[PDB]
Amino acid sequence: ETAFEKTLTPIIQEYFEHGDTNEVAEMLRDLNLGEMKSGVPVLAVSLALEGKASHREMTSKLLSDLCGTVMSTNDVEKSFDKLLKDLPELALDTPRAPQLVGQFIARAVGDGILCNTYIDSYKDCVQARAALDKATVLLSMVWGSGGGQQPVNHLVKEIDMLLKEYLLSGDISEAEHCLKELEVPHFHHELVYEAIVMVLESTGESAFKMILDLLKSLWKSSTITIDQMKRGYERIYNEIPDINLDVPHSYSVLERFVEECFQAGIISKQLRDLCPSR
Amino acid sequence: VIESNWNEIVDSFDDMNLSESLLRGIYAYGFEKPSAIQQRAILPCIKGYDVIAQAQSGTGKTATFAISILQQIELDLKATQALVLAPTRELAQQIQKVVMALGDYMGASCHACIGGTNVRAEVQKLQMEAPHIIVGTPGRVFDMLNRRYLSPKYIKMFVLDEADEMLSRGFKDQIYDIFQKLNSNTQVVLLSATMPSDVLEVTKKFMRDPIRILVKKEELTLEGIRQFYINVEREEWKLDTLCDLYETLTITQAVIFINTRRKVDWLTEKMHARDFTVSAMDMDQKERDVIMREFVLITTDLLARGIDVQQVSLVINYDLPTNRENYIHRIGRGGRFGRKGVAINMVTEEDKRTLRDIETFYNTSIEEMPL
Amino acid sequence: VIESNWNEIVDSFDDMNLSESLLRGIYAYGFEKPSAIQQRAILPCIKGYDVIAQAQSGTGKTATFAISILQQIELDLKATQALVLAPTRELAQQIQKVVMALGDYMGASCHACIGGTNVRAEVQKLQMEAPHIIVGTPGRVFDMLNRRYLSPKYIKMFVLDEADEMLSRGFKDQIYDIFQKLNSNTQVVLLSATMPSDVLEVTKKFMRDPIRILVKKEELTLEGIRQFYINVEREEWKLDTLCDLYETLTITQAVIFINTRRKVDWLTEKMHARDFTVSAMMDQKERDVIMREFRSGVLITTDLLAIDVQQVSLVINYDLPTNRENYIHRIGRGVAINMVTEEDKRTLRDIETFYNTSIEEMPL
Repeated sequence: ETAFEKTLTPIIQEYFEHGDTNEVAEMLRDLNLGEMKSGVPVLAVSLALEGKASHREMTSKLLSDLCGTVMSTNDVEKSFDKLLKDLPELALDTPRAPQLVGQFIARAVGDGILCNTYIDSYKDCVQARAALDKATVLLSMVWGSGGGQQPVNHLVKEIDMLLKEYLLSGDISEAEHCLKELEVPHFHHELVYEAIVMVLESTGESAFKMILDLLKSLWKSSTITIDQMKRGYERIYNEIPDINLDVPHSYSVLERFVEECFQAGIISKQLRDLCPSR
Repeated sequence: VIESNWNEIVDSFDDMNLSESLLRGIYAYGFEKPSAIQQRAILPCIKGYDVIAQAQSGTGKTATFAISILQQIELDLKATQALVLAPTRELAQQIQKVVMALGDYMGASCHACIGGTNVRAEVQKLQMEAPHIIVGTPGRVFDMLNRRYLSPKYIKMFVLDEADEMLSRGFKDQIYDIFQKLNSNTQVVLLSATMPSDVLEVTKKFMRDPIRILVKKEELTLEGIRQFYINVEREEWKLDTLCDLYETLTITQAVIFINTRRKVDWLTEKMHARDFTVSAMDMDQKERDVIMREFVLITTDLLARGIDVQQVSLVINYDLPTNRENYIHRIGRGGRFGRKGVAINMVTEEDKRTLRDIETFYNTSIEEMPL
Repeated sequence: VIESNWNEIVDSFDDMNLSESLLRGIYAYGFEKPSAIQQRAILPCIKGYDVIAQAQSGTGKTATFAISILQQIELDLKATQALVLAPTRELAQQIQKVVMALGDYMGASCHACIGGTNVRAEVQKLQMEAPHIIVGTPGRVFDMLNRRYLSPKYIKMFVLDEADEMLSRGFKDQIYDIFQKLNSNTQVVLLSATMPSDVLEVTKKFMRDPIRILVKKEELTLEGIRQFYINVEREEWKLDTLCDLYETLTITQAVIFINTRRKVDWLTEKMHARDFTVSAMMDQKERDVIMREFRSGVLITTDLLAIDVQQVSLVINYDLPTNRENYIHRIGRGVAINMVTEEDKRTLRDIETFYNTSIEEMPL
């Protein structure tokens, strides 16, 4: 039994890293799990509960792409009954384990891997009700995602709106929290590159200001590692003879900007140093 | 502004003898009757005259030259036939979205330029080969004629869009240089929001007896809309006030504006929690609905132009537009000629100053929420 | 970040007057000279000061408070004396593995919490009785002080690890509530990757004249690493190319990465079949490959469990990381070699623009 977890735990976990709905599904088949099948979504969710959002997402999809291949409608029925059993026990190691489990159920029902009026026919303990009210409201109305093994130019879409939205919200934390949520901390030059472009492409003074502020406060929240910040400017110091095709002026601007940056200390006298001109 | 010398009006897109495919496209796209400019400019273009249209920034206006470049394209000939210039990558891009949209049931081939991560790939496309319609900035385009990725040989329609803009972005030289590479034969359409000397003198040196359409039209002034501010000291007490309002006006249609996607989802689901069913916006099909079934809604602000707020009696600014210009885009709309209703501002202590600015920006008065 | 107010450096573990049994245990674990952090934070701890170390995520950051809680335990007194807090069960669990590891030749008794299939059995242990060192999440731990399965009476060392993490997992409340249960006497160590207001104000409300150690952060960087891709049309011809490479570079240390355990087993035993002895990867049977790689002696691991790869001159991606972020975790920080298929063609050009980096073809 406890010989169970000692076994699945390390494929569920391995999976959060190859991301293969499949490979998982094979290896379980060959373990020929019994009734104790319904103990696999429990293990999976409850692990992802201590993972990132990624893993949370990844799991919900594993719960789908596993149900009808190697798992009965009726495992998932109970697997969820156990998750509400253990909610008081789970919240010890994940405080928001209630609302979270809730979002799992919302989606569960949604991928149709779960019964329709399930919640309804589940009618002692705030923790489960709490977690059923989540699922309820969610439905009557992602986890969003998701980073890492996402498609590259998908990430770009996100970074784009991140920036686009910021320019109308004027909300810096708001930006940070989405850059942060994407989970691709080695891709942040994209954020920087995209952002410099907006300044390069804009007219009038707001773009420039608003992006120099965001880029300072990002550098300052150690959110943009000094390395990132540099692959950023290099991408720009690079494309500028091409960008100059869509924006004449782009030169005497991007350098006016590198100047603001240097002056604000976000970049070395030697990046500022390395800027092009003609 | 320019002196109009042509205004013959065409009521329906049906009387323009457009391809049927083109027709089907322009209805699927959502158009019904042709707009101000469409009733006046499409025909002249289609008929081949140089046209100089002084009109407000496109909807609409874009659809105009788009409909005529498409009506004129020789589907059969695989070589780039109409060349359109915009002031930004962004803006060239939307032009090509509209073209492809209307161009949907015809084999029309259209391409905007960039930009530049895979320019290598962009270029190998362009020749060869060979989009029928290419849109891009004057700089990009010209650099392309120079390199010969693009042939002027078959280009028979040359449209300059937002010329005032293009010139002032620094493109005068590149515009001329392109001119002198296109056939003395090429039709020229120049639309521009405004007609400064610069623009004029382009018109003056490149167009034959052109026809001058001037269906622009201004003000534009929120005198059909009662504007209020209800004072909520802290943002904490915003959600609270909202639902209080919801039952003391019990409105059945209202659009509530929010500054970020995240805060929409927040509010949306904090209100479903309270029994007030409400919609949030995001992709076209799942989106198309909310806009298809709209055509209580909480949207960002950005997609606000993805839905017509003018047939909505109540607009509520939960957040306040950081961009002043952008306020009117949310709330107002002038008075008949339609039209509208009222809109309500939730201002914080902090927001105190920020609203008094909106108030002098549009020389307008915003009174406090009554009873 | 935090302002350093203490940096005296200790070269050898020998000069820290650690127990000899503790000493034997830290050498046996693989350590040689003390790392950045170790030369700076061990003494202060051992000497009893509240210490607040801002340092990167543990390897031997873990070994640090581990070594000083063990140096301070009263082996003779059977009651739980040092309490350590981590942000996940997973992470508490490795802490106790490190502790047991170093603590091996002393009677040190250490336990992490869970989790819960046999919590019944976990509790009846805890008291009574009564581990010297207990590690666990702030939530679990506090729930156990409340139930009285755990006594604060003898706890004299209270270490909060990855505080920035814990706080943001939602544990601020359970952290304070524990504090107010431990003696006003308890030494406090808080290590944290980052030092946001939240974290600071904990430091500010629980520590006496605390010491601040800093430790400069070591960013991964594919800067000193030559990256190659050798083109192998089909995966069929992968194993083949591997062994060709094995003799045309005859490397003596190298890590080869694979995407699944199963395909590790495959490759390992298809290579032993070929006379190329080579290692594949549970803590004791594992601890070896990590104990013996660590102090030193071809390794083919998944990716998940991916040992300090930085002291390895050659990395080879047999499989390509499905998670782009995860690439730098394998290779970078040189050289490293990519085996790309026809299919994998596109997949690599992505890695290349992800980290704004260039990957050239295998030369001669």
